[PDB]
Amino acid sequence: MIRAVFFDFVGTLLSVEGEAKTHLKIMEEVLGDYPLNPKTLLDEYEKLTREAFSNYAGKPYRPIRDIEEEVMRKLAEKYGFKYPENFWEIHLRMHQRYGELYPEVVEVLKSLKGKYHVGMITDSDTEYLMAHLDALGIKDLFDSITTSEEAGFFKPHPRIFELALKKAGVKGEEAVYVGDNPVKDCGGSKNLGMTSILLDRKGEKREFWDKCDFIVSDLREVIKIVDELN
Repeated sequence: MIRAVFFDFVGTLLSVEGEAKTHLKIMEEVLGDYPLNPKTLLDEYEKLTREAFSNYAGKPYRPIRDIEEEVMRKLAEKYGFKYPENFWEIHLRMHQRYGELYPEVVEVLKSLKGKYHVGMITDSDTEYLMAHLDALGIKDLFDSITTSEEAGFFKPHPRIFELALKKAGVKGEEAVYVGDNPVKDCGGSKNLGMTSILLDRKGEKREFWDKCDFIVSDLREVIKIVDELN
């Protein structure tokens, strides 16, 4: 029987369309009147941070702040604008103000609360994450929140999942993990015996659906799956 349901954060609860908008605001703030197209800078930032995170998958933890600052310093040098020294402060500020959760998130977390342990498992810098979840108003909807900084490794390393399972007092087989990346999320959670649910809102990752136990396009499908398993 499933006694716990765990969720990834960015791309699973936090809207992808919303972070794009948030990220565009950060770029515009960074640039000011500098004659570089902010959308061009955004596109470059996304790509370079995506590639950087990629190298760290499954490896010991390194502050995400450090990895993103590295990229931004490289881009300022590349385009000739000055790297803002308070970049990370800017980064947090924009996230708190323009972040948007997918429409059904609160409904789903609230419905599972009480029946199941509701947790979050995410590759994140802990302090920043807490400030971010607070601004979004959901920090308190979780029974546990586990980060790569706590575990000391990035998904799909098993230690991050093990720590989340231990905080909740459940074995892997009694837990579900909901994420949006088939290999890091479904692949990583499966190593602990957990049941994986892939969130693919636009059906864009069919090539990898076979890596996951279940695929959903809306988070409200999660409680139906849990009842069905129980």
